[PDB]
Amino acid sequence: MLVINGTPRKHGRTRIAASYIAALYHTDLIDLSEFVLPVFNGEAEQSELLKVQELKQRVTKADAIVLLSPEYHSGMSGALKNALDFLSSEQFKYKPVALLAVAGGGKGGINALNNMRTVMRGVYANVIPKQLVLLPVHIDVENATVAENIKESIKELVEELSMFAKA
Amino acid sequence: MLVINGTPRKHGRTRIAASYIAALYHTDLIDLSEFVLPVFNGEAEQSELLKVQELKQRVTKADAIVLLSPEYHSGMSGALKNALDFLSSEQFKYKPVALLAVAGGGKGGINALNNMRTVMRGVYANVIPKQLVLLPVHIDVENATVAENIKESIKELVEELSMFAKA
Ligand SMILES: Cc1cc2nc3c(=O)[nH]c(=O)nc-3n(C[C@H](O)[C@H](O)[C@H](O)COP(=O)(O)O)c2cc1C
Ligand SMILES: Cc1cc2nc3c(=O)[nH]c(=O)nc-3n(C[C@H](O)[C@H](O)[C@H](O)COP(=O)(O)O)c2cc1C
Repeated sequence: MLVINGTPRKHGRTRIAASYIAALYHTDLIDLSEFVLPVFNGEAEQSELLKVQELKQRVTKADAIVLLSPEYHSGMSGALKNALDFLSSEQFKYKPVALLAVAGGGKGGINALNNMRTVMRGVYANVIPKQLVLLPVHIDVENATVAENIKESIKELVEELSMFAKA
Repeated sequence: MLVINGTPRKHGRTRIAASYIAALYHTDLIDLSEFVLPVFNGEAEQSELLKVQELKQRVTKADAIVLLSPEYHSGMSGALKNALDFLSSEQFKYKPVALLAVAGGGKGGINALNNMRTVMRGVYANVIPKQLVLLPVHIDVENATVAENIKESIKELVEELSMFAKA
């Protein structure tokens, strides 16, 4: 299983949630706050950058992917969308994918979730029904972890994902 | 009026569409294929960057914005979304905005437009009802211009935008 943190901010909540999942379920982790890619430009030179080549290899190799992203302006991060722009159905086709969005509060998160789902379908990925929105109340920044109130939801998310990866 | 080209590819169709509009209507132009920003990372140092400050001022002073983007995996480009992530409602609130998507295939464009409208709403922009989709048939790459069949469509889009800007 592969977990991708979609927040470019080293101090972002989404990064906390991503780390929690990867550690707990012994999964692979791509952290976009550390995995700095250039802005896609369609030039062939970019397809020979180690990081881009690595992104393709690890996504193709994952039997299942948990896609995390903060909600920036009612959409997924440009950081994550930029990363996906390097990729195609070549890596995502029939790929079991689970969606999680981290919002600033209220009714945020849905737009980002749908954005990710739409884009995942654009590359012919299999996005499981269960999707999750995390709010600031679900994140513990000082202790660098998620709150107890959301741990059950995340487990349900991962379990549905890995179960669908087998099926 | 400000025209923003959302395609990072110097050889992109969207860039040709954006240049046609900017030249014809004597508008300000931001071209993401030449206007390369860093991947947003939420760090204060980035706000000092000249291009970031320029991006904010130019969008702020614009009486109206023509937002173009290619459909990348059923969404706006990562380059465009990344640029928008540097911005907020402070620059976009009540800003008259027209949406134009450039798809590569028959029934493409709708998903990008949804994504764009949703995002523009997220920053409280005033998106006009009329939106437009350009196909490869509407772009003459060889002559670096748009086909005659679409010139009237583009014209009417700009005109509705000006009208909103005046209101
Ligand atoms: C550029 C930017 C745009 C944001 N837009 C939204 C938004 O549209 N809706 C929302 O609920 N929160 C928004 N937020 C707040 C984020 O949800 C908040 O930072 C949250 O912790 C997830 O982002 P993070 O992983 O970077 O921490 C935005 C934050 C930034 C930096
Ligand atoms: C990364 C990437 C993803 C694309 N995905 C789509 C797609 O989702 N739907 C579509 O109609 N065209 C898609 N295309 C084709 C573009 O629409 C085509 O390149 C078009 O000319 C607009 O992009 P451009 O401005 O870079 O030329 C994609 C192109 C790229 C580079």
